[PDB]
Amino acid sequence: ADLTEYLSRHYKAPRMVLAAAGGLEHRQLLDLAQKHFSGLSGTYDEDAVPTLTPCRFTGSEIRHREDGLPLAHVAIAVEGPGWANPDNV
Amino acid sequence: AEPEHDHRKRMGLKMLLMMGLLLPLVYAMKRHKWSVLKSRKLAYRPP
Repeated sequence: ADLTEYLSRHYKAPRMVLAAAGGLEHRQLLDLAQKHFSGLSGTYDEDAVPTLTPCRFTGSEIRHREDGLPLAHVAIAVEGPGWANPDNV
Repeated sequence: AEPEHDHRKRMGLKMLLMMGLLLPLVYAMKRHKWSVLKSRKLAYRPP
């Protein structure tokens, strides 16, 4: 039931990208997608359309003290740049 | 007996205002730097 609603809600047609690189043309791939992918979905159901929420960077620390290990692993991270802004660059 | 009584109570008034205006802020800053270890929380992971 969970996987059925998962596939009915998430792998929808207006959010998936067929990407193909290498030795192939564009009209060929477009026409194959018109034959096979056309008829997939796009009729999204009535309720719970997926839309993000701006998630809260809390900022804290967690330490798993486990002294039966040879080496130590530390990661430290700060605030998010995003995607569209050139602060990423 | 006390040639300094006037000015010592003047400085007593100024010290009362200083330690009423300052000492709550130092207590706030103490609680703000001890604020992490008041809220730290443990959990027990063995295999």
